[PDB]
Amino acid sequence: VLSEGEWQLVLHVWAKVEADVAGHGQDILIRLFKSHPETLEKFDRFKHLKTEAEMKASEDLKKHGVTVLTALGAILKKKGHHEAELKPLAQSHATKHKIPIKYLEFISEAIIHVLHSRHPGDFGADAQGAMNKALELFRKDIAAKYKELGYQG
Ligand code: HEM
Repeated sequence: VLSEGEWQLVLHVWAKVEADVAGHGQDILIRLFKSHPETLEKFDRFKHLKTEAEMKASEDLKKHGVTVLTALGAILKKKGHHEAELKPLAQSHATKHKIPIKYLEFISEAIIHVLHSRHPGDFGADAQGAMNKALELFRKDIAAKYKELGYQG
């Protein structure tokens, strides 16, 4: 359970993201695919991209980054009261997209790195710890749905 002060730190940096959702979404997906190439393999849509320059040039990748970050932003702004938003995401990522919980840990690491790069003055250690807590809560709650459905592994 995050405290109110931890949520304020999370949402204060998140407000900075929403000024350039698409640029953040590109940096986060590119970092994810570079750091953990097994993740790229889950996207039939993107698995033709073989270089970072090709990734940065893909408008479809940029569109998907906005889809991802729009869904995460709506979850974060519920401050933990996010059951309605996670249900459908857990269900599609477990049963259709086949995304292991561990890859949600990987995209969480990429989100944190990109926020630190783009927003250092609003992403000191207190805010990094709070965002880590928020992303852990996201993963915890998605993992409980995966386990229900027979996908926690
Ligand atoms: C913060 C974490 C994430 C969020 C909020 C998120 C959100 C979404 C949303 C909103 C969609 C479209 C609606 C749906 O299918 O449910 C989607 C699609 C998808 N996601 Fe995620 N996602 C996340 C992490 C990941 C990760 C880590 C992977 C793979 C390693 C992944 C793989 C996919 C795939 C394969 C699709 C379908 C893309 C397509 O072919 O159109 N997602 N995601």
